[PDB]
Amino acid sequence: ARKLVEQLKMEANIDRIKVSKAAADLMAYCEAHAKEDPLLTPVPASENPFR
Amino acid sequence: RNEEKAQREANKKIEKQLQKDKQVYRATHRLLLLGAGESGKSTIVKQMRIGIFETKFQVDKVNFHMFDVGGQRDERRKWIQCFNDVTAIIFVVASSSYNMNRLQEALNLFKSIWNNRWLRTISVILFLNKQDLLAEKVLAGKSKIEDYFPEFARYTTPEDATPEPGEDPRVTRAKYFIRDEFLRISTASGDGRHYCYPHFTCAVDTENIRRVFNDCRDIIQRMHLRQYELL
Amino acid sequence: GMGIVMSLIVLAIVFGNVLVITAIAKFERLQTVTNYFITSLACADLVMGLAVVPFGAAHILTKTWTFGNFWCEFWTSIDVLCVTASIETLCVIAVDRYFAITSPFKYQSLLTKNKARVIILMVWIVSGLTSFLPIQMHWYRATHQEAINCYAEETCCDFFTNQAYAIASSIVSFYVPLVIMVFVYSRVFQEAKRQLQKIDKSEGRFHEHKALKTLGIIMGTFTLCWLPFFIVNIVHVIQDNLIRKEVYILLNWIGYVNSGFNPLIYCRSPDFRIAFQELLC
Amino acid sequence: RQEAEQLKNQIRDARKACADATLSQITNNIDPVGRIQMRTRRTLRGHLAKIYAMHWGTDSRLLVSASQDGKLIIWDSYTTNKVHAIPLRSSWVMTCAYAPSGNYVACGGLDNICSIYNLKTVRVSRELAGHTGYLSCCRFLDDNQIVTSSGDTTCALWDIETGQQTTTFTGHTGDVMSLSLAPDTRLFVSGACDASAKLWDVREGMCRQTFTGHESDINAICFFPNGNAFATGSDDATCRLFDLRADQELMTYSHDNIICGITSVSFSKSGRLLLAGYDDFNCNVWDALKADRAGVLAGHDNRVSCLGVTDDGMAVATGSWDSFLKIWN
Ligand SMILES: Nc1nc2c(ncn2[C@@H]2O[C@H](COP(=O)(O)OP(=O)(O)OP(=O)(O)O)[C@@H](O)[C@H]2O)c(=O)[nH]1
Ligand SMILES: CN[C@@H]1CCc2c(ccc(O)c2O)[C@H]1O
Repeated sequence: ARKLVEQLKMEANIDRIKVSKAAADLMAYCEAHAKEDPLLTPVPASENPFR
Repeated sequence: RNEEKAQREANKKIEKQLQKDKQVYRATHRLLLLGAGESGKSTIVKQMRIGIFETKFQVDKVNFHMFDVGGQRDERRKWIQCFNDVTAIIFVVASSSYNMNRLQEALNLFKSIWNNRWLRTISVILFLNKQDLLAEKVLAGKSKIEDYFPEFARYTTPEDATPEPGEDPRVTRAKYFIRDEFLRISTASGDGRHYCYPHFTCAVDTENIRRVFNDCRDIIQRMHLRQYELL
Repeated sequence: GMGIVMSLIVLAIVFGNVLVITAIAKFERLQTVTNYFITSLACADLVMGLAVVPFGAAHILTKTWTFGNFWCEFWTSIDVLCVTASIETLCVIAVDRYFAITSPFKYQSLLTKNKARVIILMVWIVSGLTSFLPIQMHWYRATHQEAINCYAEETCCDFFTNQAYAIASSIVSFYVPLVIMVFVYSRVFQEAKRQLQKIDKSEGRFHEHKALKTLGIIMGTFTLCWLPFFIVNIVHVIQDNLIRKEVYILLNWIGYVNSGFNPLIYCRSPDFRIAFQELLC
Repeated sequence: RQEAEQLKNQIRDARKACADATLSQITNNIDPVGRIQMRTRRTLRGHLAKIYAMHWGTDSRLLVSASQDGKLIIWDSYTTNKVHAIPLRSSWVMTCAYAPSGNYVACGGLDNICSIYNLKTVRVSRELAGHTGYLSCCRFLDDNQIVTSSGDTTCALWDIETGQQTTTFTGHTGDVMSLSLAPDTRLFVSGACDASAKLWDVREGMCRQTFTGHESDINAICFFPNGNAFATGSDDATCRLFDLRADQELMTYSHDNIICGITSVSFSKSGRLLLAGYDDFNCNVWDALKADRAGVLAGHDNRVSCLGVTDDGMAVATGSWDSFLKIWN
């Protein structure tokens, strides 16, 4: 069980950030790349190769 | 412009080959071989012969293909979802190992197999192997089924039994108790979509390859009868 | 009066057949070899209920045929064609069930989507060959004076035939596809009883009416609808002044109603119920 | 050796200290995406039995699929015509992959072997052996090295040229069912049958983090486009979004009227929509930042087992046990 204790020790010394910053980063990314996903925004049929 | 023509030609060739492959795919019947340890599964497959294993055998111009899985051995079974389109499942259990409990473990495995959500419409062919070790243990044996299986005390032989000539009543009682202990689980939640076909086999037995044929024919006939609302 | 009843019959015949055809066409899970025969049967019933019933009703109510002789002959041809194409399909369905049950290991090879089309086309060719060929040609015409007098006029369209055609068409349409159906369903009943006996012997202690009910419904509706007419058809030709025209027309119209019952008999599976619930519901 | 409980309590308390606010509180004034309706554009037929896997090409044009009749067919989505058809030695296959360079195709199955095929030569090029259980997934890390996950609770990083395992990853208790690679192909995640997902380092070969949200087997795992989050789907009819930096989950996606399992999970280009396949014969479209359903993808007559989104995010493909592939847009 020495390996298990060593692994738990390794995964306890990490640098964590508050989840507010993580949520802000996710929202910023989603808003920044929101105009370049054809599924979310229906593009005209001229640019659709499946028509 | 010629690229479309070349693609169409390749498509035509591929569809032509798939047409030939479909016939042989529909012709064959697939079986799954599943048994616990020390059952006598290797002897059974060897006598039909004369992380996976495949066996071809043809009976009366019908192609049967049987699979044995040995590479993946665990109490948890996640690969069992892949076998929901087989014709039948062959279950091999050692009848004489009621004290070495192994029989209870086999019963639990059968109960788990029967009630799986993906195996709702799959029948089971049951082979109760080792018919001579059981006879030796029952006739003039120190051990008795009473201690290991307390329900045996109040069990009576059914009046419809057809014993083989010359065998004692005691071995008949033991054999029929073991068979009904599986039939009780089989009949509880069948709902008419799938049945169980119990058999008695041993080392010197030459009709098993015909028994599988007959059972598969019965399975298909019953399925077709039920589909048309006649059974 | 009777107009309401005839309109209701026409609507009932059209609605069920159209619904069945659309349900088979729209969903790909119903595209099975067995469902091609049902499609052909539905096509025959729809054509009959949309072509021959309305004009026959108009002729009965008006008591005078207001179309030319050519349209009378064309109507008779369509009537015979549809009637004789709606029964051989039932025979084909019965034979398919026979093969499925009695030969389970060879059913896949025997029947293929290519062979079903050939069988259907042969059935329709044999059907239309006995209807248009001896009616557009005047081989079916009678000889007595009433027949000639009605043929001359352009306002009466009645069915007058000789003995040979009245026997041959009846044998082709009804009597041949009856013995086959009887034999097939008897064998199917025997197989069902044999299987039920095995189940009872094997596991009866822990635990033949469904088959009887289903076969009874299937055979009884067909025999009751089409049997009396195909006896009086021979009868009124063997000896005259025996069957009145009114009884002949009544039994003939009783036969037509069988087209409104086929969807209620051959399309009762749960898959068809799901299909009918998905659309128009 | 009972000190492990103290370590687990310390980790749990450290994680709970960072929970300043929920994701829903942060994302509460964002306007919803509204109803999203997609209709089938193509339908591909030709598989004799049920389909277990598919994988889009990097050109957003070709794709590969695997079925239980033992055959791999390479399609052409634009012109819905077949290009290749490879028969297989063993007819039980559970996964397939398509090389980033478009030159190779891999497949594994119930036999404990991963096989690769040379498309531009179609014959077997290599066979990788060493796993003691069935393969669940495989992904081409490069044109020479591949990472695979197996049912013996291990993952390996293979070398195609020599055919020998280079690195072995251990630490799961139950069967490993899926994996996904980061966009930079430096770290990958996996989901096991002990209801736990782990983060692995490819170069070093050690586990960095562990996530313990789900209560049942994890069938599918996907990776956020940013590279700092991932989503998993399990048998308890829930999808959970975790986070690498914060080291705990942020949101759960579930509805009270659904009680079936989940077989596949995928994201979109922006990551706003999360697409998940279910056992209820259909697929659902979620809102990643608000946890609200935004559409249904119905039309399959059997359970959905595969799901994928193109590199340019033009279309989504679904495979099912009905032996049909459908393209949605
Ligand atoms: N007397 C007798 N011996 C049997 C019978 N069936 C199997 N055996 C013997 O049991 C021994 C062990 O069975 P094997 O078939 O070798 O293999 P196993 O140990 O059952 O495990 P499997 O390989 O899974 O069958 C063999 O030496 C067989 O000869 C039987 O019906 N009667
Ligand atoms: C005008 N009604 C016709 C007359 C004779 C006839 C019918 C149907 C099938 C036949 O084989 C027939 O000979 C009837 O529908």
